[PDB]
Amino acid sequence: GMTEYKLVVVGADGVGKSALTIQLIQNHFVDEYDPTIEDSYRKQVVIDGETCLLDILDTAGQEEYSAMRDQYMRTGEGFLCVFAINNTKSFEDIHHYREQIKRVKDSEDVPMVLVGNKSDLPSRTVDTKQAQDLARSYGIPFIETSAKTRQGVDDAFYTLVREIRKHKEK
Ligand SMILES: C[C@H](Oc1ccnc(-c2noc([C@@]3(C)CCCc4sc(N)c(C#N)c43)n2)n1)[C@@H]1CCC[N@H+]1C
Ligand SMILES: Nc1nc2c(ncn2[C@@H]2O[C@H](COP(=O)(O)OP(=O)(O)O)[C@@H](O)[C@H]2O)c(=O)[nH]1
Ligand SMILES: [Mg+2]
Repeated sequence: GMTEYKLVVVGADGVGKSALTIQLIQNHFVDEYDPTIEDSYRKQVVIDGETCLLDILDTAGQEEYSAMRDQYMRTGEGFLCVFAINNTKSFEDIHHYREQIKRVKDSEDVPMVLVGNKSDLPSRTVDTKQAQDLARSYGIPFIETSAKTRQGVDDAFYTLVREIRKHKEK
């Protein structure tokens, strides 16, 4: 049967979670998508020759640590932790998102990719080296993306699928 991969996109308001998700789903840059909409979206894709079904949860809205929200996030098999390369605060938030993922998955080994979005913009404030080194501290991949130009979009989601596969095979 066709394997389905449940991917969750997390990170600060405004980093481009929805834009990245919609590039994957629609193959179009959407520069405006209601920042409060949290929803999931499926797409069939071929990854290393295997046709699979991606189910992407684009997170949004208020921070809340209820049993219900934990349960919803726990359905994710892998997580994209997204910051914007022109927003230092969004990068400094990453460790909090990673810590909450570890907690809800009750695992130190959750499939995860660090994503530096908005790579098309010249106003960089987070060095690539610092981001690469954070990914190295966590032992996870780092992908540079632009939802505007589609740079890195497949790389981010497909790498996360590969990380889920690796984890399932252990
Ligand atoms: C960086 C923070 O800000 C925000 C703002 C919005 N969201 C968060 C946030 N952290 O983790 C999560 C997710 C969605 C991630 C996946 C796993 C779980 S499990 C659960 N219950 C979740 C929730 N709500 C989450 N989201 N953090 C700073 C610093 C602390 C206070 N704050 C001002
Ligand atoms: N230049 C540029 N703008 C982006 C990119 N991704 C998102 N944006 C803009 O960043 C803002 C927030 O994007 P959005 O997808 O709503 O982020 P979310 O809150 O993380 O879902 C909007 O003004 C988008 O047009 C990108 O890669 N490049
Ligand atoms: Mg959004």
